[PDB]
Amino acid sequence: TYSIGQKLRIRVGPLKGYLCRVIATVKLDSQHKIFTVKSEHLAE
Amino acid sequence: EGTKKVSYDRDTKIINAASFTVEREDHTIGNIVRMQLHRDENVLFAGYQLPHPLKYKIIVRIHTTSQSSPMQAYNQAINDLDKELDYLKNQFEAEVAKFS
Amino acid sequence: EKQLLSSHTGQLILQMGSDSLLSLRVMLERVFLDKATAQQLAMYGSLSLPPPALRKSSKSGPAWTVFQILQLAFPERLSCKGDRFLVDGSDLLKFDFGVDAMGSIINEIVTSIFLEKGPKETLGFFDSLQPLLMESLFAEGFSLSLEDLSMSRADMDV
Amino acid sequence: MIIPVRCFTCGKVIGNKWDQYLDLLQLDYTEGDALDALQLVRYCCRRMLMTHVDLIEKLLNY
Amino acid sequence: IILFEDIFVVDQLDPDGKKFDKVTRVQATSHNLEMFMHLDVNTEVYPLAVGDKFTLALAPTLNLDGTPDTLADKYEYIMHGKLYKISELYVSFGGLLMLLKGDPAHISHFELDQRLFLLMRKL
Amino acid sequence: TYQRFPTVKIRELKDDYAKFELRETDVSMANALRRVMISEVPTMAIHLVKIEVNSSVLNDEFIAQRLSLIPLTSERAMSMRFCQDCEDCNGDEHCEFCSVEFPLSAKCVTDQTLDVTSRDLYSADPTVTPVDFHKGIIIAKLRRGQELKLKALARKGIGKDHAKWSPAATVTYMYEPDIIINEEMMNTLTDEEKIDLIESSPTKVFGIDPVTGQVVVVDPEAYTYDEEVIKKAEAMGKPGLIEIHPKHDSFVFTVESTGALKASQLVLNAIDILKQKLDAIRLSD
Ligand SMILES: [Zn+2]
Ligand SMILES: [Zn+2]
Repeated sequence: TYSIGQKLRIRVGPLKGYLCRVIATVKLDSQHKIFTVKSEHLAE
Repeated sequence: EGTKKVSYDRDTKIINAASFTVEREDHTIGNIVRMQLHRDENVLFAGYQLPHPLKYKIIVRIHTTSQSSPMQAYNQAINDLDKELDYLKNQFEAEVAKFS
Repeated sequence: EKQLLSSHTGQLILQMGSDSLLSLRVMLERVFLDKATAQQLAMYGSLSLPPPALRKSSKSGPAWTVFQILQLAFPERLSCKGDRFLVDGSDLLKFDFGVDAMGSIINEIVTSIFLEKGPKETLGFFDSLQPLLMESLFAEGFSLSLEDLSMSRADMDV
Repeated sequence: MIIPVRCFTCGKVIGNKWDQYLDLLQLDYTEGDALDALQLVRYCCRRMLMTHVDLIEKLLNY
Repeated sequence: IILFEDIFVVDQLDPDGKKFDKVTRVQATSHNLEMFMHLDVNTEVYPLAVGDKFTLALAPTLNLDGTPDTLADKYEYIMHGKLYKISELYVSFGGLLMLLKGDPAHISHFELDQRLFLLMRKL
Repeated sequence: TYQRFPTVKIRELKDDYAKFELRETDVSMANALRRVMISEVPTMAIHLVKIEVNSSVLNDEFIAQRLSLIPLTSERAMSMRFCQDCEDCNGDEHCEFCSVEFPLSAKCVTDQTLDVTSRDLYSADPTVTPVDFHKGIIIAKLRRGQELKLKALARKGIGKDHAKWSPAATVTYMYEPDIIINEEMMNTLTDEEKIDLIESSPTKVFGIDPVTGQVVVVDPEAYTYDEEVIKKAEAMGKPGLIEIHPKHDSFVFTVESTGALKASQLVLNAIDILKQKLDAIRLSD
C-alpha cells in the first residue's frame, strides 16, 4: 500500500483535494485534525 | 443521508391535520409555503417551526376542513407557487429585453 | 424535579428573566393578534387552538388573543384560584394588568401548578413558554434610542 | 494591513479604491466629498475607508 | 336557536377614557327590563359612543341545531366565551369579562360550563 | 386554483444595478427572493491556495484569505458541479466540470515596489477570469528581492458556507409608501407652522407649493418609515393631518452585484433555483 511520511490526496469527501501527510491516519498540511481513512480514499 | 426530504405524520387526535417534516430547508421555504396555504379556504391552521434554531429542518403543520386532506393542500400549494414563479420569470425576461 | 422548593426563601427559584418579562409585557400591551401571527406562535405551543376569541368583526375575521396562547401553554388540567385568576382545564378566565404585579401573579400561578400536579408539569410549561415568548418579541423588537433619555428642559429647570 | 478587499457588512468591493481615495485627498477634497466621488454611499462602507490605518508602508521599510 | 335576546343602551363608561390602550368595560342597561350588564369590548375596532343603542343576542351554535361552529350573518360582531359561574351571570370571552344582573327567570336556561357565543349588532 | 399573478416593471438596469418594481405579490415572495439571492445563487471563487515562495511581509494565511475574496467572473457557475459531487477527479487541477486553476507569480527586481495586483492572476480556462473593473485589487506589495509564487484551485459554492461565494452587495426592498394629507386640517396651520412641518422630515418627501403654499407630497418614494413627520403633527396638536402607511403589494427591489454575475441574470437565476427547490419538496403521494 503506502509508507510512513507519504504525501497523499483526499479523493472523495467533504475534505476533497486536500493534501495531507500520513502520520502513521493522515494529518493535513495546515489544519489540526487527524483524520483516518482507508486506501480507496487516498491518492498520490 | 438519504432520509426522505419530506416525511408525513398524521396527527392522531385531531382529524384532518398532519405534520410534514422537510429536511434541509429553512425559512425560505417555510414562509413561502405558509403564506400560500393561508390563501386557501379549506385550510384552517398552517405554520412552520424550526425544531432547534441550529438544525436545518422545518416541520410544517396543516389542519384542514373535510373538503380537503392535508396532503392535498400541501401539494396544491407547491404547485401553485411554482406556477407563479413562472409568470414572473416570463415577465422579467420580457422587460429586460425591452430595456435593451 | 426536587430542588424547586427553596429552603432559603420558600418560593420557586425559577424566577423571571429580563427578556421573558419584557416579551410578556410587550405581548400583553397588544391584547388581540392577527391570524398568521397567532398561528405562528402556537406552533411553539403544545396543542392546537380550535376556538378563536374574535370570530367576526367589521374589518377583521378570526382574531385570537394572548390569553388563549397562555392557555395552550398552560398544562392540561389545573385550578389555581388565587383571588385574581381562575383556570379550569387549561382555560384562563381573568388576567389582571398592572405595573409590576404580573410577575407576582405568574409566580403564584407557577407555585400553584407545582403544588397541584408536580415539578415535571412546571418544567414542561416553562420549556413551552420560553421559546414562544422569545419568538413573540423577536418579531416586534425592542430598543432604546436617545429620545428615551429626554431631558425635558422645563422639567430640568424644575 | 492593506485596504481590506470587501466591506465587512455589505460585501461591496472597496479594495480597488484605496489609491484613488488617497489621490483625491491629496488634491483638496474633504473626505466625504471624495468618498462620494468614489461612489460609496452606504455608511457601512464609508467607514471602512475613512478608518483604515495603512501599516504596510512601514512594515516594508523595517 | 337564539337563547337570549335584548337591546341595551350605553349607560356609563367605567374607565372614563377612549384610547387608554386597554379594553373598555362598558356598562349598559336593558330597555323595559331593569337589567344591568357589564361587558368588555374592543373599542378601536368597534366604536361606541355615550348613550348608544345596540342589539345583543346569545347563541350556543351559529348553524342549525347540531355541532357548534345557515350561519347568522345579520350580526356583524361576534365573540366566543364560556360561562363559569351560574350565580348574576359571569362569563369571560377568553379574558374579556362580562357581568349580568338579569332576573333568574329569564336566564334559567343557562347551564354551567357550556360553550356560548355573543352576537352583537349596531341596529 | 389559488395563485398570485405578480407583475414586474423595471426602472433602471446596468450590469451591476437594477431597480425593478414588483407589484401584486406578498412580501413573503420578495423576502424569499432577497434571501435566496444573498445566499444560494452560486458563484465560483478560490478555495485552496498552495504557495511555494512567500518572501513578503504578509504571512501566508493573509494572502490566502485575501485571494479568495477576489470576485471571479462566473457565468458558468450554475452549470458546474459542486466538487463534492464530481467523481471525475481526485479534486486537483482543472476538471472541466468542477475546478479551475489559477497560477500567479511575481518577484520584484527593481527598486520601486511592485504591487501584485489581480490583473496578475492568470487562469487556464478562459472563462473564469478575475472580474475587471482601474487597476485591480492589491493582493500584496513586494520590495526588491521578495517573491510570491502560488497555484490556486477555484471551485463553486453557495454563499451560506462562506461569503466568498455570494453574489450580492446588498439586495433590498421597500414597501412603497401611501401618503394621505387631510388637506383641510392642513388649511388650519399658519404658514410658519407648515414650514416647520416640512422641515422636520429627515428625508424629503414633502414640500411646499410655490403658489398656494400647501404641503404637496413631491416624492413618495423617499420615505424611510420613520415616524417623524407624524409625531411632529401630534405635538403641534392637529392629529392625523398626515397619515402614511405601507401599500402592501407594491415593493421596489434594488439589486446590485459583485460583478460575478450580471444583475439581470442574478434575478432570473434566483427564480430558477427557487423552482428547483420547491420541486423537491413535493411529497408525491
Ligand atoms: Zn458595505
Ligand atoms: Zn472534477
